[PDB]
Amino acid sequence: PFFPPLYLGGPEITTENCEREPIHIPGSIQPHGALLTADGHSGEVLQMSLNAATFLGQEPTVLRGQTLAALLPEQWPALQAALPPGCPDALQYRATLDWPAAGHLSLTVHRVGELLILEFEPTEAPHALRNAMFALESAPNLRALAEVATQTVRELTGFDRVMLYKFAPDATGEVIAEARREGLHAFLGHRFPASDIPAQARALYTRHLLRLTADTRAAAVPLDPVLNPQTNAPTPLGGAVLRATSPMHMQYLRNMGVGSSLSVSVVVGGQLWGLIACHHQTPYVLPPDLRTTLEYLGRLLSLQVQVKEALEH
Amino acid sequence: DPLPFFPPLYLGGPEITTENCEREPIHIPGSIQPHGALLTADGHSGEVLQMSLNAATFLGQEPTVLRGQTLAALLPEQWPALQAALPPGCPDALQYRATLDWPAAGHLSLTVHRVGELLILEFEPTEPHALRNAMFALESAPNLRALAEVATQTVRELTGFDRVMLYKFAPDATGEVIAEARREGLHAFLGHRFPASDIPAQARALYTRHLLRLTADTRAAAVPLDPVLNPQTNAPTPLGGAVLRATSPMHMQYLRNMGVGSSLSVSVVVGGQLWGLIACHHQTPYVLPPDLRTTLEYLGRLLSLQVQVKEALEH
Ligand SMILES: *C/C=C1/C(=C/c2[nH]c(/C=C3[NH+]=C(/C=C4\NC(=O)C(C=C)=C4C)C(C)=C\3CCC(=O)O)c(CCC(=O)O)c2C)NC(=O)[C@H]1C
Ligand SMILES: *C/C=C1/C(=C/c2[nH]c(/C=C3[NH+]=C(/C=C4\NC(=O)C(C=C)=C4C)C(C)=C\3CCC(=O)O)c(CCC(=O)O)c2C)NC(=O)[C@H]1C
Repeated sequence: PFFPPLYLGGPEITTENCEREPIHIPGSIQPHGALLTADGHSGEVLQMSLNAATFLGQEPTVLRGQTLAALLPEQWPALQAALPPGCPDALQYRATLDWPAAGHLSLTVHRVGELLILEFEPTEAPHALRNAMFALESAPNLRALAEVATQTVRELTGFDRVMLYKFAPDATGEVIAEARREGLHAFLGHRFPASDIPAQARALYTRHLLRLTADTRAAAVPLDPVLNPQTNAPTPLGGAVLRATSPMHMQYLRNMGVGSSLSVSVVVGGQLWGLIACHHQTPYVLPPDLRTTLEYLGRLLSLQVQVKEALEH
Repeated sequence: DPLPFFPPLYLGGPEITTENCEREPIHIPGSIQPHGALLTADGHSGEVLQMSLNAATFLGQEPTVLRGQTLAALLPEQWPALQAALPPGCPDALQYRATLDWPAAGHLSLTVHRVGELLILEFEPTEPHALRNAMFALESAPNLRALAEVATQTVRELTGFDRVMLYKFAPDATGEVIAEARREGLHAFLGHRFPASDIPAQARALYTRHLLRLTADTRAAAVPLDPVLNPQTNAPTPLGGAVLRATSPMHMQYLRNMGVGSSLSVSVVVGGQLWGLIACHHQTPYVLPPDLRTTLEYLGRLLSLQVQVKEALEH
């Protein structure tokens, strides 16, 4: 099963009980964005991140009464149609708001049962993706495909280190390709225990295909209330990219000297084949539109891995 | 019966009939569609060899001036990028794309690929979260039918085409329309089946390597290359990989007779085989700009993946 989260007086996590930390329900988010939850029917704002006032420019109480209808007039009917009752928690809808306080915000919404989860992040506003797609497809074998993928991602993102991280049948991990800035340790060829990515993290990575820690030293921002009014239970945040990262994993990243981390799942035959894994030495908020490019690349790599593995077997 | 290609018309080959379809050399027509321009150049020196006859009007230069310069001089910023992206021996399927600001012609999209020692350069005029939203909707579709319907509707919304269908090949190469989105008033092709010879065996082979083809105007005359043969080889210039390549006059007659002014289809490739087509129709001529066509190319790949996934959920 899972332990209760901390804020419901559950045990603190150790290397004895890695597998039991309820990473989906931390009750908090990373501070480079803001999150609101809301009722599926009424559009009634039920929870907000204590930092919402910053991003939205709204007097705190104003929000926690109001309706999405009021708050987002153009958007609220689109949401209603895009995310019908009963849809999967994996389905997401995005829009760009030109919002008074903040030039442009990206809005990302998904639905978990009766709750809409809304994420707001700063945003903005060429051929590198098309060029990359053809490059991946003409790679002659899996090894070269891995090399092209890591190089392409590094060029698109500027990340200090990009890895392709392949799982063995026992969930042992192996770095099979790597693109990195001069003057970093090489992780190429190295293998790591299964517990470095626990079973509960791997399952959630099979369904929700991108996550990040924008700053490995930033404090999480609580949800208020912490419990969903609807259920008097924790809000599931696994489908939210703003979700606070596990402190265990933040400790792991800090001990390696990483300041910003991001990975993308490569899913083949319904299973987690590996990850595009990115390190930066310093804090780094990759903007939403560039993340989208990596999300596309994730799908394309999933296709090409199967194609390429089929021409060996 | 499968038989080798006839020589093209310009090398004294025969004219093509319903009898000998499968032998038309549709990859070497010696000509392009008039809404863009094409140059060929030597892959090592960058000497310009062939150009479409309309090139002066896209590029704003006399032929003899174009042909008298190397790509190093014509494309000083792109020439080194081309050479890195398209190394000798690379496959003909690999494409490099850039946007140019050309004085006379505005923003041009440049698409380049390499066939042996030849570079092929295509120039076309070029111009929010719809793709991301579509990607997730496709993935959440519960079964093959719902996927097919979401895919057709999405493509129609992105493009404005009068008719978007999902054409699926059977094992005998007969095809069947299994989903479609269509303009009000058009009659339905859903569930109709069409014989294998409608897309003969050599088109289907080409459609497995080069994943998008089109006919922007089913009545437009083709524009010859000049000279027609590659001076490197005194042989035909391979245009299989060029979206500007002229459509078979057989297929254009088949389209005009249906009332179709514009045609475009994307290959859906599963396990190395052509599974089906995103086929689109417009009643009037219609040019879809290169950046919009890129969205369809990306959806072609997504759909190939999702078709595998939906079919595996099915035994
Ligand atoms: C008690 C268990 C511990 C534990 C937990 C844990 N680990 C993650 C997530 C990740 N761990 C990763 C491991 C590596 N990253 C690398 O770069 C290398 C090699 C150089 C390794 C071995 C990765 C890639 C992830 C994914 C997240 C990311 O991209 O940064 C989690 C889940 C984090 C979250 O989503 O909140 C957890 C709970 N880690 C340990 O080391 C043990 C002691
Ligand atoms: C003598 C041979 C004939 C022939 C040849 C032919 N057909 C193509 C390409 C296509 N044919 C297609 C057929 C259909 N389009 C539809 O809308 C329907 C049904 C409602 C069918 C059956 C399609 C989709 C294509 C693909 C190209 C496109 O999307 O427009 C070629 C190759 C053309 C080229 O690439 O230059 C050839 C040679 N068709 C016949 O009917 C016989 C007489």
